[PDB]
Amino acid sequence: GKGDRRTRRGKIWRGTYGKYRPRK
Amino acid sequence: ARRRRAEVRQLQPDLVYGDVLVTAFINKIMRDGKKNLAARIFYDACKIIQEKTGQEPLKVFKQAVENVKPRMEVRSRRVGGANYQVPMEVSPRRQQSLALRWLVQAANQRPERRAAVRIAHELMDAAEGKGGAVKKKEDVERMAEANRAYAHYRW
Amino acid sequence: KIRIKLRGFDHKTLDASAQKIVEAARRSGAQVSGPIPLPTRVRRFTVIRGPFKHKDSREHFELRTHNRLVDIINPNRKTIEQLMTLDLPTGVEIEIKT
Amino acid sequence: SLKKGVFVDDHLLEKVLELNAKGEKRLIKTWSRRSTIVPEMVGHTIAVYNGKQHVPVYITENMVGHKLGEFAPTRTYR
Amino acid sequence: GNKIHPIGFRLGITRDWESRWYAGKKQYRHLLLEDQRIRGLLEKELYSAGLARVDIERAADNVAVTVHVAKPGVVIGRGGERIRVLREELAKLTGKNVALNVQEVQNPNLSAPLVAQRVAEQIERRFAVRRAIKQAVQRVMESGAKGAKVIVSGRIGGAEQARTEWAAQGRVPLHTLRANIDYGFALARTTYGVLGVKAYIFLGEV
Amino acid sequence: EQYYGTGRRKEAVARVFLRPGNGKVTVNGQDFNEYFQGLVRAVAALEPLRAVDALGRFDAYITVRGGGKSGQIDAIKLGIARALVQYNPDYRAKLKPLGFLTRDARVVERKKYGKHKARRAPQYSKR
Amino acid sequence: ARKALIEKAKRTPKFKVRAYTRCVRCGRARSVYRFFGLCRICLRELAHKGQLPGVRKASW
RNA sequence: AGCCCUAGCACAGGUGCUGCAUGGCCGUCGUCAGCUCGUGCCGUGAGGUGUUGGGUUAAGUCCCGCAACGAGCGCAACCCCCGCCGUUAGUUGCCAGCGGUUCGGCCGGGCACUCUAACGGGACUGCCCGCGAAAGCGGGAGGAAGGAGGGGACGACGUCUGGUCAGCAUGGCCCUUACGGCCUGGGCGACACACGUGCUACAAUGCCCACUACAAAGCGAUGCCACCCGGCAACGGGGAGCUAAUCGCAAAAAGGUGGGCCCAGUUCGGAUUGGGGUCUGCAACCCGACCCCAUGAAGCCGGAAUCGCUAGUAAUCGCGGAUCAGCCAUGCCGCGG
Repeated sequence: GKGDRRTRRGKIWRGTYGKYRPRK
Repeated sequence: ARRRRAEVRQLQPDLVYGDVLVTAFINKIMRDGKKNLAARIFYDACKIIQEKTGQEPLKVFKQAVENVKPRMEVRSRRVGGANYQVPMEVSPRRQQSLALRWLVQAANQRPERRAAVRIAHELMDAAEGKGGAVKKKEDVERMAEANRAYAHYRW
Repeated sequence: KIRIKLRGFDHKTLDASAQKIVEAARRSGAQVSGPIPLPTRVRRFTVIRGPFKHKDSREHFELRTHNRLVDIINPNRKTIEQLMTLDLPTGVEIEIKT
Repeated sequence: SLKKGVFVDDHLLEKVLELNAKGEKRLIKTWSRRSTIVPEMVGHTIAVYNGKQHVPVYITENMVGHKLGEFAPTRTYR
Repeated sequence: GNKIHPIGFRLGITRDWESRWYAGKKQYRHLLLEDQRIRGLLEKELYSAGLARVDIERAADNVAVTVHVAKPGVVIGRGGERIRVLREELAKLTGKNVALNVQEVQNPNLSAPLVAQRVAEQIERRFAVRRAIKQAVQRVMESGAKGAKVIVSGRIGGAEQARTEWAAQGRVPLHTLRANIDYGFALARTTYGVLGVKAYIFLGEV
Repeated sequence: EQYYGTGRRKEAVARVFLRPGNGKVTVNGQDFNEYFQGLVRAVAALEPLRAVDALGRFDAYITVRGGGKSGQIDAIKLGIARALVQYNPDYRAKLKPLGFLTRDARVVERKKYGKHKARRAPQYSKR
Repeated sequence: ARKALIEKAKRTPKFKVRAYTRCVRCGRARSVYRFFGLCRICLRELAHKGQLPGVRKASW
């Protein structure tokens, strides 16, 4: 989870944004 | 506990069967402070007790426990020689702690892939009396007796 | 209606020196929208107590910026009497706005 | 990894370019390992500082993309 | 290796800051540096006066600088002479025109930084450390104090081994907040290394 | 026509307005079971009523802010009690045995320096 | 080399970046709060004197 | 005259050595219930008594006793945070109470309530029963809170010749066309190995996608960036708002509901590597983080050992800040679910 950058939770944790976690 | 005798923490009764014992069991199931999913499992297991047997899930559960409470166990004690296991009678608080504990542990060893099922079958299996929860119970009663030679210490 | 703001590190000499803008615009003036306290903004400082390696054992400092708000609803110069130059702050700041 | 320019030391090309108008020099030597290699500025032989000395590296095509310090390693015993 | 600053402890009660100027979050850094360089200047070229505290207030180019001393006359001269140079010497580098109050101390044997400062002076004069301590406390205990304490660090009497000789009478309750304990700390740049002088004077309550 | 109390619990606060009638309960422009939807312990919040037999012969408009759901539930639970005794001050000497009238002081205790987490201490190693 | 370095911490540097903070009274490179230009050390020092306005001993 | 430039002279400089020459500040036993003094009394004397004893306490806390009677540095208390209540105050908060609502607390209207923050009230062993000579221990009501209600700040005489000359200060000793100084590169980032502290995991009480105000501290006008458009995204155009209870970082995540995966080294886990990019910066080879595609490792809960924690604690899930262009933060300091 928290270490796959291509998951939403991997992004949340990393604190970043993108395809797998876009900001609305 | 060098000072006092520790007031046993009193539990907020159940939101359904209004039973303190139930909640206790729900807590032992809970993982990382997720009481919601905890109680979902226990209740959604009470549902499996119905669809399979006539009896009320509570009186299943309740009497399922009483079959997993041990009456005797062994506590170690060394001396000026070696370590020996004196069989000790088991106090009412510890009985409940242990049965409920054992229940869940026993459950999560079972094969069926869904928490609610396992809790149910195990409860059910232990009401009948054939549970692997009840093995960990007969094993201690048997692990005393085997040391019956030493029940002249007792402290 | 007139807007003045008052910041300050000192909590006592604000409610005091802005109950001075209460009275000196109450005596010589009229109706008041009283002293209302905006929340405070605390700047924390956490520092290890030692000159050298002692990563535990630290001390704790804050810099709390209390904020107090005061407005009054009679823009007359029979109020800017004391509110001309009649001063007992010391390290309070003032924001006279429209 | 950049995209507006290629950020190569200007004092390097001046040597190179004005060495590229009939210029054959091999004693060319630099401390500009930070600077990207550039199109077909091949043939030359830039000695690069590794922090201790200069390294006679001959430049081919294929390595056009890379930077100069990728050929003057800075340590010993790998 | 324990024990807090008895002053730092009290700020907010018992003791108030020696800088009562509000500022903001990119000026504070500067009105700090000035504020300080001020006291680095005073304390060097005003030592002889005998300065305890150096209050300072600000409000866009009016600066309070209320210098408390036991012998004010040495900041002045006879009429103006010196203080006239110093209100200049302040504004000299400080691009702002300064004010400059002056205060006296009704008792310099209740001024911890002085009591400590005097004790130090004795020490570069090769004095009897044990006595100096016991005197200092005695003076301060007779200037009407409720309790008082003095510490020296070490190399006492030019010795090879660092020591720590101390003395106190009456209450010096560093653990009560309503204590009002002047604290003061002097050095002592001797021929063989530094010494360190803490001074404590306790006054009262509610 | 109207009775009221303030419920709080763990940085979570509840304006609780009681009325007699029907059985409906509003929370923040939502029905109860849409806000506390599929959260088992919600029904606890109304055990004050179930004690005194006020049951659902009351309506309640409740706004609430601060905390997370299960704090609010205990907060509401406190408002319901602090309101209905402000309807009948004789409705006290029966809510004492259940103690539905106590703020519940328990809150996040402070993280301390040199720990990790308040009590959780960092890991020893000896050698 | 602390001195030639404290009088280079002030110089306007070739290239913006090479700029760094410093204790004003330490000449200290590390842990220098922007708000004060002070090392964490020389800071606990002043805050205790009282020469740091409104800075209190934080307790909660 | 001031000030700058060359040759000279005093002197600068040194993160060079000495923490066993030191100041200062920290760590440590240990928040442990202790360490002492004055006068008297005892002893040739070092010393003792006091402070031993019984009851009691978290406590040398009190009580009762006693050749002692008191006192200081300690303990506790005076301070801060959190709980309940009350005044003061209304560009944050609502029909709770009524009219318009482009149904957004948005417009008058209003501070009752929530909140923001100043000052107060409140708990003391006060009251009833029980044992006790007492202090006090077991209960019981009243009360938001009951016996230290919970959490801080606070660290006695002193020990470790503890740490630190590399924060600073300082005795001494040592270099003074170099043990000083400036730059450009390189190094502190090496890698057969070994341990500490952590992080992410080994999955079904689980992972993935979709949709859904639970809102409790902080930061931001050479910055936070709404909202637009381009872009799979990083990010780049454009541009509103707020010196900020008003605008922005803001999505809180665990959760609830829907669908999907069906026990598999897997839709578990994301290491390694190929490639193509974005951004900050003079400059990312050594040595930056971020996006996207491809690659997908070891890992199926861990020997002998051994760590933390007693309640809003442990466990678990996000959140912010300090340093800071950027970031190797999984660290540290805090916050709440």
